[PDB]
Amino acid sequence: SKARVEALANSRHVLDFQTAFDRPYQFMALSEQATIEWGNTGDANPHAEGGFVKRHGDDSAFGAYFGRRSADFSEAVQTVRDANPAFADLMFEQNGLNLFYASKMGEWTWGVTAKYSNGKNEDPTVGTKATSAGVAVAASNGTWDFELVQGFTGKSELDNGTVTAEVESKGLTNVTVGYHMSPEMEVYGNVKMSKVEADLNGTPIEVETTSYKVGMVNTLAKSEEGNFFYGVEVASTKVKDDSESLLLPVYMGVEHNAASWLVLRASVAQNVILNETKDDATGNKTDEDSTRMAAGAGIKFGKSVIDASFAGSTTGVINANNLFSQVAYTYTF
Amino acid sequence: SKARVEALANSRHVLDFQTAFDRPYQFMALSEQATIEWGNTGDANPHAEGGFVKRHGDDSAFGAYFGRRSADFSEAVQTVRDANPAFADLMFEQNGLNLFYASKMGEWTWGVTAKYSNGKNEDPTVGTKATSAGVAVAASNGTWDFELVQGFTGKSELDNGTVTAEVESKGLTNVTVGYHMSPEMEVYGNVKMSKVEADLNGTPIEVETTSYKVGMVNTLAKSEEGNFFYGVEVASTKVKDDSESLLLPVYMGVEHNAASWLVLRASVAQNVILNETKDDATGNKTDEDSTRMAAGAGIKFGKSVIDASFAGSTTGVINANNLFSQVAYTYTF
Amino acid sequence: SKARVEALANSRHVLDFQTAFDRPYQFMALSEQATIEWGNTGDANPHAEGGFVKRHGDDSAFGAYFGRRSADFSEAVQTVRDANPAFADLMFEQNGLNLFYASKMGEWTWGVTAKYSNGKNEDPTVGTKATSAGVAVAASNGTWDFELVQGFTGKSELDNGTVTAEVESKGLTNVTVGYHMSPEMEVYGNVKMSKVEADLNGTPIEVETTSYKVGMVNTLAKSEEGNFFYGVEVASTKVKDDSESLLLPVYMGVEHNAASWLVLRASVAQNVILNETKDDATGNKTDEDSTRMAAGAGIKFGKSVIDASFAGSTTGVINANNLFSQVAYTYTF
Amino acid sequence: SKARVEALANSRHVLDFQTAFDRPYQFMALSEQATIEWGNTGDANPHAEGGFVKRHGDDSAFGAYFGRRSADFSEAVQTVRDANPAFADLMFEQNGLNLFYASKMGEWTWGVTAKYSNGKNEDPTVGTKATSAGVAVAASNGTWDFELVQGFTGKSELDNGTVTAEVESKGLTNVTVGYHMSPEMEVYGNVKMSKVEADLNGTPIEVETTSYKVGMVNTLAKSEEGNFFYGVEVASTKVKDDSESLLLPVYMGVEHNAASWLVLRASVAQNVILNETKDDATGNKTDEDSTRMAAGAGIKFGKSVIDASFAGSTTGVINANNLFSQVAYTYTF
Amino acid sequence: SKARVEALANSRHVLDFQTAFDRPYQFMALSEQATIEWGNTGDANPHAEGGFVKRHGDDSAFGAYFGRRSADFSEAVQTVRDANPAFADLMFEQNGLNLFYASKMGEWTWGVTAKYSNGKNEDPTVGTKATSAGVAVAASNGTWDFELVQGFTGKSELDNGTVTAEVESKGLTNVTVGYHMSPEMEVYGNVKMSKVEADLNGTPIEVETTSYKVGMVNTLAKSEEGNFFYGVEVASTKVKDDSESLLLPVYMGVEHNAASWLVLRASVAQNVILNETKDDATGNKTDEDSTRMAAGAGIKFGKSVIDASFAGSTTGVINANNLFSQVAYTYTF
Ligand SMILES: CCCCCCCCO[C@@H]1O[C@H](CO)[C@@H](O)[C@H](O)[C@H]1O
Ligand SMILES: CCCCCCCCO[C@@H]1O[C@H](CO)[C@@H](O)[C@H](O)[C@H]1O
Ligand SMILES: CCCCCCCCO[C@@H]1O[C@H](CO)[C@@H](O)[C@H](O)[C@H]1O
Ligand SMILES: CCCCCCCCO[C@@H]1O[C@H](CO)[C@@H](O)[C@H](O)[C@H]1O
Ligand SMILES: CCCCCCCCCCCCCCCC(=O)O
Ligand SMILES: CCCCCCCCCCCCCCCC(=O)O
Ligand SMILES: CCCCCCCCCCCCCCCC(=O)O
Ligand SMILES: CCCCCCCCCCCCCCCC(=O)O
Ligand SMILES: CCCCCCCCCCCCCCCC(=O)O
Ligand SMILES: CCCCCCCC
Ligand SMILES: CCCCCCCC
Ligand SMILES: CCCCCCCC
Ligand SMILES: CCCCCCCC
Ligand SMILES: CCCCCCCC
Ligand SMILES: CCCCCCCC
Ligand SMILES: CCCCCCCC
Ligand SMILES: CCCCCCCC
Ligand SMILES: CCCCCCCC
Ligand SMILES: CCCCCCCC
Repeated sequence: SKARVEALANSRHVLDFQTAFDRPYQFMALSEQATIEWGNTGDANPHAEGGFVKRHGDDSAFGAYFGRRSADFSEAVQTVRDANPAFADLMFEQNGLNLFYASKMGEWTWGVTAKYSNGKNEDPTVGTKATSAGVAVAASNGTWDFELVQGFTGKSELDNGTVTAEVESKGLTNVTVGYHMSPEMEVYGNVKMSKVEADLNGTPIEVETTSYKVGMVNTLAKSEEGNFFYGVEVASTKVKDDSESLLLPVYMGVEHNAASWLVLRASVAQNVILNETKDDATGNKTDEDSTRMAAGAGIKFGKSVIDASFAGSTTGVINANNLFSQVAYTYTF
Repeated sequence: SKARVEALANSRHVLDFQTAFDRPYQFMALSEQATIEWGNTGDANPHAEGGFVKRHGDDSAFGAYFGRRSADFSEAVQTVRDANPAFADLMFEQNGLNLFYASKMGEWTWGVTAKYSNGKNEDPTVGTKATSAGVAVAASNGTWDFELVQGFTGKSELDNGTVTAEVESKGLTNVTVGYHMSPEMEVYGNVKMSKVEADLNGTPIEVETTSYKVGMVNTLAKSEEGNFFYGVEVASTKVKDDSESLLLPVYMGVEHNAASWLVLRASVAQNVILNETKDDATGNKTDEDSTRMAAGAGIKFGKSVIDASFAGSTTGVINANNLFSQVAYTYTF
Repeated sequence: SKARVEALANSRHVLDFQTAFDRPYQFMALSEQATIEWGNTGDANPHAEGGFVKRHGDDSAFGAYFGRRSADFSEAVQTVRDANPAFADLMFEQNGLNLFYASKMGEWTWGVTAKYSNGKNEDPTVGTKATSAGVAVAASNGTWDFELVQGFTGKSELDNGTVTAEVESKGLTNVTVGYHMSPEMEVYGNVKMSKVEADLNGTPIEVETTSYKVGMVNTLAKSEEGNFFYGVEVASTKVKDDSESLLLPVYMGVEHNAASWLVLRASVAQNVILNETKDDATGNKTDEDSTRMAAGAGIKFGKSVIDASFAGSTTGVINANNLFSQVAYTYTF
Repeated sequence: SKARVEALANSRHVLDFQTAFDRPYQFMALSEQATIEWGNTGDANPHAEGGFVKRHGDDSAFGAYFGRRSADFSEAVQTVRDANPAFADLMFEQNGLNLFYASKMGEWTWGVTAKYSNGKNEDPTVGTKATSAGVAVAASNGTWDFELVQGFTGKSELDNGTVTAEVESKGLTNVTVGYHMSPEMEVYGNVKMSKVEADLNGTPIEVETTSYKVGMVNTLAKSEEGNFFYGVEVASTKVKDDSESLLLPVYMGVEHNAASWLVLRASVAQNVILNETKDDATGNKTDEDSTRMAAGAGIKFGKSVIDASFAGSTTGVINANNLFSQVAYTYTF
Repeated sequence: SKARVEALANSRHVLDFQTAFDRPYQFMALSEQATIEWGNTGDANPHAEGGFVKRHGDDSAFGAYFGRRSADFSEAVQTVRDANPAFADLMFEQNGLNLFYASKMGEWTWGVTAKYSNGKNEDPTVGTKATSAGVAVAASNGTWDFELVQGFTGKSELDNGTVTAEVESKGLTNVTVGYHMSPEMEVYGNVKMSKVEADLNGTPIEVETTSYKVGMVNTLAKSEEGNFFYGVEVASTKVKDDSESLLLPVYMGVEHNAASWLVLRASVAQNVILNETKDDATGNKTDEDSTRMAAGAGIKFGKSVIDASFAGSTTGVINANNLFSQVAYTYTF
């Protein structure tokens, strides 16, 4: 679930339905299961999602998933929307669909995820259309992880007889390699590039981001009760003619099976030493407080698990108005 | 209960007091029971409802229910009311009454549900009259379902000193055939034709709707624990000289006995590939997000069960203000 | 408790401290107990109340009770108060007092309940005075029930230097006879007449109401777990030179011992076929939706029991701002 | 705790840290304990309080307590504060301190409580000073209770350079004698005389109240489950040249050990027959509804007990916004 | 955790991750653990914090901690911020880092805590820079405690082209000596000295504070369940040419293992006899109510512990809006 992965800091050691989309060999290690992210239709946060992963014989898995929206796509569209209130109708991805398949052939597991979305409102006063398509291919043997995420299409446009807007992807590539020395240690490198082009009612805009990350994650000698982990990552991010950040996030956390009905999840992070963002023009530096934490739970009823975030975590409260948020339901067959 | 059927995506595999009305042979399969939908008198959502089903012989069942309102009826009345604040007194069905009977004679079980409602307010500053009457007849032998739902009468009129308005069913027919190749699989076909004439203070309105549906719902090999299910339905709807939609809803869900006191219910759906509503005049297409989900619980105290929806399901939360809504109570003798 | 009798639809099969006032032989059948209705002093809904019933020998019972207000009295007083904001201080009964006694001679149990109240505020800007006095006499042998409720005095008057109002009872009789063919069935009939004169700042008013009720109540074989009941009653009410009503309420409900700590209560009722009120002046008829339900609970700690209503029953909701209302506390010795 | 004594209607039969201050022989009967009344610093209701009682030999006890304020002192200061917003800074007792000591010398237990308070704000725009001092001496032998409570100093004054105010005790004496015919019955009498003077920016005021109470309280035979009790008291109060009241409070209640973790407490009272207050000037009588109840719990964890009032009692609700108020914590060593 | 230390009156008898920073030998006595203080990034209260302590051989411990902010530093910044809204951006410490180490050398355990922080916003409209560095050195043999906390750097400054502001530490020294006659008694003394200089847009300011404290703290002979404690301390504080105070805080509390899943924490305090603050200029004295209390809880799931304050402690309530605040999560390996 999203709440689980978030409380676990999105760390690379985590195995989850939600991390498998972009690491599809993981679909082969997951238990057959159905999961539903609670939320609403349309422009809603959380947005309703859900799907399943099934085993097909001994050496492969497959499944489908409804409603998943790309982080990059939704960010771009929201930036346009926030630019001018006339762009309020610019679409997020409509009816997102994922298909995925994984197979273990001897010592290597490989997998593939396909992403497609498409929709339109041809009402003249709205006049919107959006499409996306992409793929993730990956393989692993326990020691080596190879992950490739490639966007094919990402476009959203608006034209209502008053204004016009559009935003489009001119390339999305995410490549990751991981090396696991032992079941407790992993090191990883990652390179990401996206090009986005927008036209807001005449005015063109471009954004090009390139980011390099090198990191390591450690876990403890496997406990039957507590997965404790810690990590360090160096992250270099260049927005063309905008800015450049060099960040050293240090993080740590735990997933603890605290009771027959309860999993507790918590983690904390801070950028240690390296926290600067520099302006390409002025060279002025922003270097501000970055300490952050996360907390959530799982309520276990055997095959049924209700995951959530502690809604009060950012304010330090557990109280009946601030209990669970980002709820998901997972049934493991 | 309503909340249970809704958390299970209204799938045809469900057997429930609330699914029995329009599939009256089901009344012969339910355990003798009394059920009450929490709510209020009058123009309230939820509206108070309640009834029972009792075994007559070893091969028949019968009972009565109070307060059921037709969905078609309430939609028509509410559309009219939304037309203009002058029509805010247009009545919904008053004092709904249902009687139903079911008998297993051979390998064929058959059943009948009669619905009637009638009310009026003759205060001159109000002056309103509403009536409805309908039947449902059905039979099944486990392999084949035949269900017919017939509207005989539906009329609501408003005549005060200032404005008039009326709305009236000119025919409501609903026919379903189902085939069960096994206990796990059903295919079903459904045809629905309805015509509605209304008068909004002189101006006349006419809406005619025909829909064709073909679908399949599968359940896993029956276990004492977790009823998982998925279905595919293709649905053509034609509103005369108005619009045409062709939708392919896909859904899955689970009913799990999570604890001796706890039933958990969840489901997710999306229109896959086919999601278009075309406007008749312009030919403009609407193709927008369809993802939706549902979550509910049953709290179990032996013969008493309290059913509910997770009120926070559309916003992803569970907390003191968003725990249980659409509550119902059922006593199984 | 009030919430218990309300959740059990006020049915005549109920034995409760709260149904005994107007059926005083019941005080012989109750267990020695002290009950308290949570509320406030003064013009508060709910109003603080409470009393006890104690055994004297094996053949008599007696007790006293504080705070009880007559339904008819408060209805009268509220009608006046609503007539105009200047009658806003017209009093309800002040410091209600009830005393009661019951004795079982041979096969007959008889009892009497005395009600008296009296209060005044002689502040010149308030200037109010209210008094009431009445009695209940009843006998029963298990098969026949004879109940007389007689009002002696009921007056409430207000005179500040600005306006005057007074309401006064000119007669209040209630006679009920019940017949029990078995412990599972009861038929009964009831005549009630009441006359009330009021003066609102000069305008005189008279209301005279006469009602006849014949009804039936059945329970299922006395069980040790679930007490299911249903009833039918036809009720004719005449308000002289105002209104006539003929109503056929049908109701049904359950009291279930759902756990060692929990009693669940629920009922639903509707006017079936007969639901008509006709203005005597115009002959205009009102015939509007009458479906209604009620839900409550008892939290059991051996000799302590906390009764309540599901505060969210009318909205279909159980959450943390809508849990228990109408709380009462009963200690059974 | 305050909530405990309050839920038991302040009955003379109760033994509690909070009743011992003015009945110091009780400090010898209490179990060594530490109690903390939850609250805030300053002009806060509830105000933080806390202290302890400790045994010395087998025949003596002593202890201290922080934060206690006199009801008469707070009544006086609040009345002045309410006379005029200019007097808003008039001080309640500051840093209240109690020392107490009890000893048993044969059949007689005796004890004394000393109360001191003192504080000032010499800021010229506040200019406040307040002081109090008093003693309680009492002795009991089981059959006979002698309690004397004597004020010594009671003064609060304000001089901010724009208005002056002061209020001052001219004598506070309160004498009680009780007789216990048995462990179940007590009759008691009480005389209280107080004289207060005040200056409200040059206007002088006096209040001499004198009161007589004779009462009786009964409990049932000692049972380790549910201590039931009732009482009646007649009380005559004369506020010299202002008002007179004659009041006959009748009350009953229960403390029930309802579970291993739960103590339930409830009581109801009403003035019966005698409920009159007469304004001395005009002779105008006020005689209004007096019914009132109270309810609380103890949550027990062996040596730890959290006491509270049911915050929803005056409105008859129990829900997660109206759960516990007037919380206190008590550790019995 | 902070809630734990606070509910325990911040007493010197408490051993906690939060009291070790300034008593680093304690890091040798703490069990290996990770802790997270729930909160947010940036100018937030509570502020996300967290870290760990780990053993390294049998005679040493080390670890690290993110997010901690000096109370003196935050006080200085906040006072400057309050002086003028033009200083709204004056930074608190950014990305606080703590490293600590401790070693048992025979009968002596010694430890060291290093604190460093640094951040900046070079946007010309913000123009802020902040830096801090400090050390704590301490050692103990179980009988003698020696603690030195020393501030090296402490500066925060703002220059946005419109206003300037800065605050700087010209010295921070904190020495404590403690003596333990037994495991139940401790006496201690403490001297603290600090000079802070500031410039608010050309207006200079200086604040030199010196304080002395001598205290005693006691616990009872160790139970396995209920740790009770009480202390007295006398504290003299002089702010050069501004103010002085002499205060005698007396206090008392308990940490009780109330259940396998619950720790209850409560204390209360008041300044007894000595409570005066003199204005150096006018010689005027302030001497106002000082009673205060604190209540918290630990929820225990074996190695996981969720600590909190009772959010409603200052108003005496436990309800669903006021349950737990200042939450922290601790995993003991
Ligand atoms: C417990 C002692 C830790 C000392 C760390 C000193 C490293 C200096 O690095 C600085 O880290 C901050 C963090 O953001 C940066 O802002 C500075 O530019 C660095 O020099
Ligand atoms: C990643 C799975 C690939 C599925 C691709 C299906 C191709 C077309 O998909 C549908 O196209 C229509 C056209 O509007 C959309 O409305 C549907 O939602 C799509 O599923
Ligand atoms: C399937 C049951 C049909 C039997 C009802 C026939 C006549 C009922 O008369 C009306 O009953 C309604 C309730 O639906 C009342 O509200 C009306 O007042 C009656 O006229
Ligand atoms: C339940 C019947 C018992 C009779 C009550 C005694 C009659 C006395 O009435 C009192 O009248 C005074 C005023 O004179 C009221 O203030 C009291 O509340 C009454 O009890
Ligand atoms: C509208 C322009 C914004 C940028 C859009 C980038 C392309 C988005 C499409 C994502 C496809 C790749 C995802 C692989 C599988 C998955 O993660 O679901
Ligand atoms: C105001 C009219 C609008 C159109 C509404 C037509 C529906 C009225 C007929 C009632 C249908 C009842 C079918 C019997 C079984 C059931 O209870 O569903
Ligand atoms: C304001 C005047 C309206 C008239 C109301 C009738 C007043 C009569 C009150 C006494 C009737 C109750 C006596 C029987 C015992 C009981 O029900 O407590
Ligand atoms: C402040 C203006 C006058 C108001 C009345 C003051 C009443 C006297 C206060 C002195 C304290 C008496 C309490 C001693 C009994 C005890 O030990 O609790
Ligand atoms: C800008 C305001 C100046 C405030 C001056 C006081 C802070 C300077 C010293 C930093 C704190 C060092 C604390 C060492 C041990 C610890 O508590 O972690
Ligand atoms: C198995 C857990 C025991 C009870 C824990 C309750 C936490 C609120
Ligand atoms: C069925 C074991 C206890 C479950 C408690 C869950 C409540 C959040
Ligand atoms: C089944 C052990 C106790 C569960 C406590 C649940 C508290 C929410
Ligand atoms: C009596 C077994 C536990 C039932 C718990 C229900 C609470 C929602
Ligand atoms: C016996 C387990 C019952 C737990 C109740 C859960 C409350 C929501
Ligand atoms: C199993 C002990 C009784 C539970 C009482 C709960 C009431 C809310
Ligand atoms: C199963 C023991 C009692 C559970 C009480 C549940 C009420 C929340
Ligand atoms: C193990 C503790 C018993 C239950 C305590 C419940 C308090 C609300
Ligand atoms: C029988 C164990 C305690 C039940 C506590 C329920 C509190 C709501
Ligand atoms: C598992 C023992 C009782 C738990 C009670 C929890 C109350 C919130």
